[PDB]
Amino acid sequence: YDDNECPFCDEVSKYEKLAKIGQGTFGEVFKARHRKTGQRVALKKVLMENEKEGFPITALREIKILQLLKHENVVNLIEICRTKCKGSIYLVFDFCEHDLAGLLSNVLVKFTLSEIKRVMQMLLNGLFYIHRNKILHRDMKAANVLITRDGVLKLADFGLARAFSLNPNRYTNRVVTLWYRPPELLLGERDYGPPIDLWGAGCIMAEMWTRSPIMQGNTEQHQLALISQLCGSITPEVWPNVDNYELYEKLELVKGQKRKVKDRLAAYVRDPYALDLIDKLLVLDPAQRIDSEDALEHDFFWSDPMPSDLKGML
Amino acid sequence: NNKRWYFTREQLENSPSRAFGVDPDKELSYRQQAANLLQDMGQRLNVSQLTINTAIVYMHRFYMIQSFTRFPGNSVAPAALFLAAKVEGQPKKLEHVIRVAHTCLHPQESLPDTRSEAYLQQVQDLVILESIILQTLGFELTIDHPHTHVVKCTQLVRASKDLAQTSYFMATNSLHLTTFSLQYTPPVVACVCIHLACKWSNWEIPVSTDGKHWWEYVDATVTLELLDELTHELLQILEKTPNRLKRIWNWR
Ligand SMILES: CC(=O)N[C@@H]1CCC[C@H](C(=O)Nc2cc(-c3cnn4c3CC(C)(C)C4)c(Cl)cn2)C1
Repeated sequence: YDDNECPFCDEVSKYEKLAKIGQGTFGEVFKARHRKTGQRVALKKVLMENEKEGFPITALREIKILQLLKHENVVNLIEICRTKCKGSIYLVFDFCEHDLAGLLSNVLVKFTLSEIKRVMQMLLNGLFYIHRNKILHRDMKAANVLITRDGVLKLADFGLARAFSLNPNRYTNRVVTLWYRPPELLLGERDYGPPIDLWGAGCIMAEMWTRSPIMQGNTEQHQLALISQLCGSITPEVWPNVDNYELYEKLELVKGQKRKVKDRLAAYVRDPYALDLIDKLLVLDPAQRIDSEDALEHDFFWSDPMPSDLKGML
Repeated sequence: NNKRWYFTREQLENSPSRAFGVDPDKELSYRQQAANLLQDMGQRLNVSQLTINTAIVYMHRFYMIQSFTRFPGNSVAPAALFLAAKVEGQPKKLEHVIRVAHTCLHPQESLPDTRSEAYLQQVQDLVILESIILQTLGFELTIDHPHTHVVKCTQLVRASKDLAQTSYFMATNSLHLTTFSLQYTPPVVACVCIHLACKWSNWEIPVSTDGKHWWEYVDATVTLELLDELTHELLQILEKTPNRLKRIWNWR
């Protein structure tokens, strides 16, 4: 209240705003510099649009999750800062120099098979951790995967993440960006789990060679169609019990499509193991889709050339 | 930090409120009144005891930083509970919390018109105060209660429903009546509660085959000397609390 003691909440003024780095799909993210040490950080402002119920419950959730998740492959919340009418709140994270979407959209950037192996390894290890801690990321995409100047991958943007549990769960279906959204969600599933993040891992893995999102739908129907043109068609034979809320109840799906995952990517990938793992990630039935644990065990991470450190690039 | 919200008795003596001339015993009463208001409102709002307990820890911690002279309990309690209900996933609407806080504090008064400037202001006062709480606590809102550890222990001791239920009662009342939450870790406070419940019920937990006392399996730091010191403190405040001990009194 203008002149109130606040030992554990520092004013954001301690950091110097250098550049906006979130204008596309997200709210207010800034690259900033600690005014005394020079430490680079990222400042995410907590948005107060239609916040009629005080401090956003959504932000309380994200903060709770960020405080819980402490791992080499998960972004690190340093602290929460205030700003001394009305006054804002910022989430302060250690800055990461690159993002997978950026490196992939850069023709000059080039990955060896060894480094692609490493990227996937860190990503899947991050996912294993978060899931082990009963958290679903729910927003898997190249742009949400960051890489430090030292080649350490971090899962970022937990704003849509949520805790999950073990009669049925009614989690939100308004989850995951369309291109990365798994079949389950597109078919209206609300009792989903960690396999949603793995489908997203699959899309990203394939993107490491194609350099472009493999399935770029415009609507849920277009997305479902695109998925069918790649993974074969949604069949109770392929996906036991798929025939339950749609499949026939409108959502006009294909019927003749046959799996072309390995054929369509055969060009770009070439490595047998990489193609096999992608095939096991982009599985229709969430229950038959490989988990992070088994994916990490896959021969792709345990055959030559073995995973190597990131120097490509710089 | 690990010791951020744990204080020595000297640190508890030199509190923010003490700096503005509030006697130690007066400050303890201000804390007990706030915990009672939180319990009263919480019951009416139909939130869990867990939510109420979380709001009580917020209050306790809040007043290790702020003074009762600047922030009255009757203003902080509704904001603390509004926050705790959101944190603990039982969100209650702002208008709702305001209506309940008002009836608890002014039974004979009538809630202002939800269109009045006086009502619009008290809505804003809550929001402002929730924000001051978040910042005082430095956004560390995840609370470990000792009830978690009591359940663990009362099973790993094979206690009657009765013994376990008496222990939970001790745990809840230790939040209302003491500052143990600002001094001892929840596993330690849990040991204090189980110990007192046993003394009250004339229950004796037998020594393990190894020669280890039950509490050694709960917290390595814990000593019988401390347990007896703390159970005595808790029992004395409980004897001072009318009708509280009646709740656990075996009349047979
Ligand atoms: C101007 C400049 O140097 N541009 C660089 C271009 C490459 C990527 C780099 C970056 O994005 N770095 C970053 C972002 C975050 C963060 C926090 N919230 N979200 C993100 C990005 C987001 C879009 C996922 C939303 C964090 Cl925590 C750390 N480092 C910024």
